[PDB]
Amino acid sequence: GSSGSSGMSPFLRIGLSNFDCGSCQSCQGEAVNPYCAVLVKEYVESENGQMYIQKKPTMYPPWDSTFDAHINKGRVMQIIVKGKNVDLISETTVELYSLAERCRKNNGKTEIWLELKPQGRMLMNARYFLEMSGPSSG
Repeated sequence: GSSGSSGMSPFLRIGLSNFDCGSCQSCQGEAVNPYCAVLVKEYVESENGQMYIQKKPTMYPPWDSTFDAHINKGRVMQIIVKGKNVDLISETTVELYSLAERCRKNNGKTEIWLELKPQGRMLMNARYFLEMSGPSSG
């Protein structure tokens, strides 16, 4: 209702749920305990051109839950599904900066369906939020 731009860094709250890895066999009852890796890079350009360095280490968000994300500028997010007896299940590209904008377009939060390749798919619900006090890039 009441907007305001005093000087706070807004953060994004993305939540992943209903992950489908294309079931093939339904004759077993074990827990692989898989986990997705959320890589966070930064936007930077050198004399060579444009590049992306992973300042933040690998992240491990919960399952079927929502996690908080830091917003700076041209930030990106990489979701890679990992597990056991496997080297790579799938991957997908996502924007941390642009996403923050898409949400607003939906008068709050926007619903996007990620497309993991070569196989796999999930729902990405990013919500808009505002902080009270955060760091400042000088």
